[PDB]
Amino acid sequence: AFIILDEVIKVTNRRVNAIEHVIIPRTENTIAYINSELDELDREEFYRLKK
Amino acid sequence: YHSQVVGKIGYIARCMQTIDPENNLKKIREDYQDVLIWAEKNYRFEEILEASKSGKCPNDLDALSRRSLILLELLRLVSSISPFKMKLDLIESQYEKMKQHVNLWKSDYHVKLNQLNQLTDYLKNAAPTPKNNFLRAMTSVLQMQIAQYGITEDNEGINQLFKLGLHLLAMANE
Amino acid sequence: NTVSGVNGPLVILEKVKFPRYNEIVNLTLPDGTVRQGQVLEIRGDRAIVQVFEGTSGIDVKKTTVEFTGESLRIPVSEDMLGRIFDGSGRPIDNGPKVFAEDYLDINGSPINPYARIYPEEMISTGVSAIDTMNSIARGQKIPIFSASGLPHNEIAAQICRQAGLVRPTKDVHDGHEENFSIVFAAMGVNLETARFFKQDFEENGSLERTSLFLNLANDPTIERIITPRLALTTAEYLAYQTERHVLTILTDMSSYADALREVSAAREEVPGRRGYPGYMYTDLSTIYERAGRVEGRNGSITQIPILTMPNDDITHPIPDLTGYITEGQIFVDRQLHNKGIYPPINVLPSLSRLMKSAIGEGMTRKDHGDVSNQLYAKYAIGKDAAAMKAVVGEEALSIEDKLSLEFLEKFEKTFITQGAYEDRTVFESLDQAWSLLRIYPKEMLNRISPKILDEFY
Amino acid sequence: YGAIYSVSGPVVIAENMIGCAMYELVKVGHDNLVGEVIRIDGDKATIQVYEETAGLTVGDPVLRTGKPLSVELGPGLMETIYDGIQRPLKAIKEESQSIYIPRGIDTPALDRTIKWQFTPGKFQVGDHISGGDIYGSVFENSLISSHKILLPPRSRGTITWIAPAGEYTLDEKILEVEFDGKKSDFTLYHTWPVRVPRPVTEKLSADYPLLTGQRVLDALFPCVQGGTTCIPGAFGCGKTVISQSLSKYSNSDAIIYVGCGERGNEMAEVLMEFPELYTEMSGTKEPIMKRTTLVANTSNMPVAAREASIYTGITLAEYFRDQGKNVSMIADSSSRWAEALREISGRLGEMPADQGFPAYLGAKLASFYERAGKAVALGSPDRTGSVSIVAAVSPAGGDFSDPVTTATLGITQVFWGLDKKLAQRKHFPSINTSVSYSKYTNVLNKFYDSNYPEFPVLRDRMKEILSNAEELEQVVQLVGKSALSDSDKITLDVATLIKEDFLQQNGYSTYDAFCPIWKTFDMMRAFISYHDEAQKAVANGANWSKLADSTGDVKHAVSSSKFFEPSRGEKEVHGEFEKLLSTMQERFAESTD
Amino acid sequence: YGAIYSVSGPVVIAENMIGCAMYELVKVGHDNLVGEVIRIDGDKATIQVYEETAGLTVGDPVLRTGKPLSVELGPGLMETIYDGIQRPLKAIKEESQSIYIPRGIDTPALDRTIKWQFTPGKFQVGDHISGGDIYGSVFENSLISSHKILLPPRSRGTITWIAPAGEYTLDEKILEVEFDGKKSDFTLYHTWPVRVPRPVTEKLSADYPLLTGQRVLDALFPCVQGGTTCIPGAFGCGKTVISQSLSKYSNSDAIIYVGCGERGNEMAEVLMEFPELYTEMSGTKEPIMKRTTLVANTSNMPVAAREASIYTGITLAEYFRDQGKNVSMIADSSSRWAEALREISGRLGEMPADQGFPAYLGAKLASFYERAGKAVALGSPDRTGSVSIVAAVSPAGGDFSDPVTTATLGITQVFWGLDKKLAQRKHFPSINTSVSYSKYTNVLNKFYDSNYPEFPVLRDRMKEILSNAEELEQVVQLVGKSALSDSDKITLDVATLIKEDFLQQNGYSTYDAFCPIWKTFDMMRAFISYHDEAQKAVANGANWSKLADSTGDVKHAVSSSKFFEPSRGEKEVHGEFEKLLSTMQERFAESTD
Repeated sequence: AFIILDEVIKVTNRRVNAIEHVIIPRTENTIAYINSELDELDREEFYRLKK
Repeated sequence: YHSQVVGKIGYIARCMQTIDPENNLKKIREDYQDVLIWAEKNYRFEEILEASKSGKCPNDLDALSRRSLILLELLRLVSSISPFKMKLDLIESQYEKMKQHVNLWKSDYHVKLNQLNQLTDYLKNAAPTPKNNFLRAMTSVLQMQIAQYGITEDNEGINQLFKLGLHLLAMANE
Repeated sequence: NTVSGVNGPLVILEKVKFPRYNEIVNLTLPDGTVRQGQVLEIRGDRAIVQVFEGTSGIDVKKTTVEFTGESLRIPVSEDMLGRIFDGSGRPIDNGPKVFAEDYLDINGSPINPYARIYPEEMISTGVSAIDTMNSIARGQKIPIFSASGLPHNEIAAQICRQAGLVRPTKDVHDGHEENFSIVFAAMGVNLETARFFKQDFEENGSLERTSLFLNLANDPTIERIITPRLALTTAEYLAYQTERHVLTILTDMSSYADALREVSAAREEVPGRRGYPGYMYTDLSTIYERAGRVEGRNGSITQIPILTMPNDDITHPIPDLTGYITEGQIFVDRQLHNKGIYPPINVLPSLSRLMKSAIGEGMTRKDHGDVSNQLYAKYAIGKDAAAMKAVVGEEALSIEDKLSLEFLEKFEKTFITQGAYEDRTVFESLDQAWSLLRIYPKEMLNRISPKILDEFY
Repeated sequence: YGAIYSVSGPVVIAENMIGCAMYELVKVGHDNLVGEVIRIDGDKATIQVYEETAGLTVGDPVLRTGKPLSVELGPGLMETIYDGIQRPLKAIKEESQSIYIPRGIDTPALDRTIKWQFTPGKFQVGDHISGGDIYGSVFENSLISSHKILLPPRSRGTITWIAPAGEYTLDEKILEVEFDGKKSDFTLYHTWPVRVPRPVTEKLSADYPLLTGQRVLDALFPCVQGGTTCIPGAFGCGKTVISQSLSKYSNSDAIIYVGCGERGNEMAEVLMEFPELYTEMSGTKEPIMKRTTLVANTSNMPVAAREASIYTGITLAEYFRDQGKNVSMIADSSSRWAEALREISGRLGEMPADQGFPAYLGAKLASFYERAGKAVALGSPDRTGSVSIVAAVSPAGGDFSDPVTTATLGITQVFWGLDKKLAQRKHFPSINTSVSYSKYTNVLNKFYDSNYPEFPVLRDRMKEILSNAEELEQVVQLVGKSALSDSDKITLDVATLIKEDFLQQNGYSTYDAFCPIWKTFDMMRAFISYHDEAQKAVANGANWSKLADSTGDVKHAVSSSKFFEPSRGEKEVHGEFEKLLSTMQERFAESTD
Repeated sequence: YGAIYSVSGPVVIAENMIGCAMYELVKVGHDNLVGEVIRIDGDKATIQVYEETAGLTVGDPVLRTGKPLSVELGPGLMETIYDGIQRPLKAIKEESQSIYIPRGIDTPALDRTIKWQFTPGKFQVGDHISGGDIYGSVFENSLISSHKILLPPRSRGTITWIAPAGEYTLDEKILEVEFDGKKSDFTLYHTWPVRVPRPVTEKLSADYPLLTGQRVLDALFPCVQGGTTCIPGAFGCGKTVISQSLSKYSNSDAIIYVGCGERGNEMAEVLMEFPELYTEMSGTKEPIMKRTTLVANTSNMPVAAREASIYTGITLAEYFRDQGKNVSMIADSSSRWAEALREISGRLGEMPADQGFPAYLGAKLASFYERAGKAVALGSPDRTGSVSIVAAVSPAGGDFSDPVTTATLGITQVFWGLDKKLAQRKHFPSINTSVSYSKYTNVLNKFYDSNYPEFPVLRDRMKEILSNAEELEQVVQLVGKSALSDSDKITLDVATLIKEDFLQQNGYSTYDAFCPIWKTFDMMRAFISYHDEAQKAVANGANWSKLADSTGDVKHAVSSSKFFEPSRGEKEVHGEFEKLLSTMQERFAESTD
């Protein structure tokens, strides 16, 4: 049981560190540029219609 | 542009005349003859602006502020030493020593003059406590020793009197 | 005539279109202030001019018009070196006049000295990380890409202070054949940073051979935008007229782009992506066009501008258009500066345009491009192996990733580790990189020739 | 002057412009509403109305004020609360009995019932005058005078009328200037526009530190007086605690508080908390309220006061820096001013920008941070002054990639973060080793080391113990609790006592607000000598608990050294650290054996 | 002549126009500035001038040319540098003493100061002539004619006068055509509009192979003569080595390089590098400069030469393809042309589109790619010609979802992407099956497989292993090397060497710039044979590290056989690649036992 838990903990810490290290930044960095592009695309059609 | 040069020349002549009314400072007044020449005769703003526009007089803001800082520090040091008086040779040696220093804004002379001015300003509107009387006597002895020994000498009595006046000024009513 | 209207920094006047385009106009108001500007638009019985003095306080039926008769041009002369001036072309010390002798237009180059030969003369600056990883040439425009919270002014002041001392030893190496000159252009910078750059310029000895333009955020954007065209026109006029290598540093690009974005919303021009103006390629193309060799085979115009991100994103049009329009880029990492590395020059996305045609014979070696490409590929594979070793672990990784992981750790604190006043030649960077590069076998090293790789590992 | 052509929404359109500039403020109609001409299209001018336009019809006259939109600078600014538009809050509290200004206010920006004594300067008749010279002095404080009577900008000539000493009002004139005939009348107060900065003789590099009283703030990353500092706000993370603790615990002669987009509770708490607490400079008769200036605008007031609050605070800080005193400008926040400028830009009909903000927000934010700083006084009299711009940066629009926080963070060279857990932990500020940074620590260590510092050696050693303990906490959590050595427990134990003694401050006594540089310099040397003696004692053979129990009152006295008075050695040096160094050197031999 | 009513920026308004149009070019002012009438408003026509407006007074005369802007087609195109507006850049170096003309440069489009060798073709006196027929030739190539004299389109008749062999000038007429009377005199130079496509008899499908000079590009997905290729990538993807390799190692009779938004240093380096390179087909002195045509532009150059650079280069490529020679068009880049069209749309005041680009970028981009291609040459001879258009693109908005990259990539039939992960490793270009696609690879593999090919299985196996290498690297990077088998580790080991040797195509010498099909087929066959031998040795009993470390210099010699020019073996297949199969087959037998 000690040899099983010592083998399982190294996989669990590497999986949690890999997923927690790889999770947030691509979705946040893509979502910020998508929100800015949606804001500029929403602003240009109002600027042309106002012009 | 021209208003800072004309106001700096007239303020330098008025500060030099207000600093010494006897006109016994030939060493300090010898270097300021080019600025006192325009104030000792008929000279309008158009003549000073026209002469300063062609580079016929001082027009640098850094050189005018640095040259005016020595007269402002000498007038503030001579004015903060009241009611005591200083000698003309000691004021000329203090102005010559302050003029030959590279730092005239970060030195301990302006901090000591501001420290004596804080004790004089605190003593000019002090309450009816004994700390204003003891701080007034210690500020009078520190002003007499500072006017007698000059600001260029770092005596232990002026530092102990300034430390005792600064420690007495930081006290409270309890 | 009189001012018909005013919207922001541009005022619409009722003047006739008899004057030519770019002519200077003087507005006389009864409040006791005179403002000078250039006509941005001309029409029949109407005109729009952008003034460089004053922002608000323009009367409608109380303003007057005056015909100067001269186009908007910065007078460049040989007497401008050795004095502090503003962005509009006025001295702040209240000293002498500009005394310009030649006329240079700010909108586009007036000579067009496009060199037909590529530069192969390596210009050194005193940095083993910058000159080693990116090959520099006479007139190669290489900008520095930074972000919010990064010391780009310290790297620009270190490049300006280090640029000027290697020219005497590099003059005998056949790397330079003319004098060195600096171009100081500041827009939207603090007074402490301008005094810090003036202390580095006075310490380096380039104060009497360079012109300084002081532009702050309290003046108009039209007067601040004219400073880079006047600095590039003075650097190109001095480099083309005097046959000397001049390095122009213009910071920041975001402050100059903010005036173009602020002078694009009030006009009839449609804005671009990310809230920026749609004509940024024309404004950036004028600054980017003045770069390369000059006529005569003895002068060049080198540009090293510092560009800071306005939002801290890699999807902006200023960094994408400026990085694609330039012939290279210098990447800055927040982890390298926060870790304690100085200078924080990133080598992962850093790449130069000329790597096999910018180094010659007499001042640089032939294996510097292969050692820089092998150090860049080993730095990228060592960065991916360091990320995989940080994520998964060194025990799960293979034995090939351990050599790149140790090579990235040794080269991260060995190659990019330098002082603030120490210089390093390009010849010592190959011998220093050859010792750190000998951590893998000869089969794994495939970014160089077999003769240079077998002669030196 | 002009005639009302049409009124649609909150903006008013007036035609018949025959010389009305786009920077002068005027009142439209007969209600005397606040407004200014933003733009002009032909004969019709566009003016933005920041007040209620109810009761306005077409065909009403527009009377100009006769000058640009600015604030009045004179005696009586201290011990008073006003808005950004220069509105009398005490006059509205006396007449209307409220804290909000009503619609159609046309009173002056300064009180005329409080008279001051005017004294003549060194200037006499016959000598020429100019802008910048000290023409006199007037009392503005409750006990002493700090408002120096100087010449205003854009004026020069000869003193044709010299007023004598005595008591006078702000409306009555005391000085007259003669230049090209009748130039204008001079009084105690003067007018200056908020869109133009105060000119000076020359600017200098700031190397003086801000006297605040923070031991961890002055020890870790000391923010000098005259530099740009940015702090990220969270609306309850500790932004008002740093301003309230910095206003009371600060020993500066001048203080300027700028409230642009606050909720109203923080302005009332900071306004009511000022006269109840005393200062550390020995002030009397409201020393905290007399030496500070209150400019508080709520989030329900007009946008003219919120947008002109930073220009009025920068103009008052520029006049206070030109007078010769040091003033600290604390603003909160820039997001309310950017949202107020974006509301006026969107309501006026101008072209928008990226993130919904205007295009002039970057130039106004760069000019606002570039306007402050340490400089010399204008004219011939050169005086020492400093202006510290400490503006908070809250989130706007629910994003973190906007150019407001990114432009203010990239433009500034000093940062001080605030955490919600740090404010609940009684930490002020809530940044230990990774939430704050400064680039001017080299000049501040050169000046503070220039006076009598020993902080230059222990400056990197103070942050190195916190970075070593913070780096060792992740290795202790992930690697294991038994993986650390004996030196890491002594370094983390020294960093816990140094962080608890220095960073742990909530104003428990009178010695936790004002802190001298000598006690903070000797406090880092005592912890550095205790950490070096603990590491050297543990390296010669010893236990961690045997070494801490061997120290005992030597390490326990350093944590309780802040409770003692600061006047231990002369008036500012702690005498317990000098004998505690020899006591720790004598205890180091007993700790090893 | 018209009168200039207003001039604001790059657009000028001229009234009293009765001959203006929508695409016709005219000259405004006395300096003869390059411009064209884009639109008209009432009696006045708006003309957008790409030249600098600094120095043009209002009220000058404007004379319309009466036709669109085009270029001259005749002898003198090769060995000369010009702009996109049909202007001589070589005359500016002699007269103006500058590379590019800044302003006021009125020079002829065709050189009329040099004489050329005029020789008669396959026509004689009395024979019928038509538009596009070979009426003459000029010796301007290595071993064949380059500038073939052809008749103008939409014309016919009989050759009445035929000039003999000898030297003649461009202004002198040596040809006379009689068709329904005296039609007109014929000379060497001819006129053709750039806004209209070149005429042809009929279009045909592209079925000829083209050498791009890249091992990964030709091995992954090779293009044909007449196809369209798009190359995305931030900061380029190696357009210098790919542009020089397409002109030097290309098997086309003519090469046309057009720079619409180049800085000028890369065009000068590629222009100066062409005279040092020798032709491999038995050429002469200056072989690469005689068969190469360069159109150089600047970053601050005129918009008429930048937007008209692709039209003049496509018209010159169609004119060279109409004679019967294969022409290759290398354009870099379309993002500067799309930004120049967006700047003209924003400056002209037209309605914008999504992503900040104009709506004419789709029709102009589809017409630019549709204007090139393979087809039958127009004329009585019926010769075969081809025009390969290769235009790279860059991200203007910072992402790969913009209308510029998606519009040019959607209309194109061949694609060659660039990966940032593979580009960071000093490998350009890097795409196997994720950013690269081609439909003509099936018909293109018939001829290369018809000679001696093995690429038909090694391309699908290398694309499958390269596509599976990213999926194995994603799970190996996310989870680790514990959830994968030995076959995925051997496939990733072969994909690492195949991606390292195939992706790296920059070249450090003269022998590392050309890439034949036999060397790439031998290297891919050796890598596929080593990958199959590793799987067979692993299936027969072995380790992965013992297989790769057991191979060692056997794979290192195959990876190192790219730094030498092919001059050994039969014609291009050296013995080092032939002995690598016997060495790998001998090592595969010892690796099993």
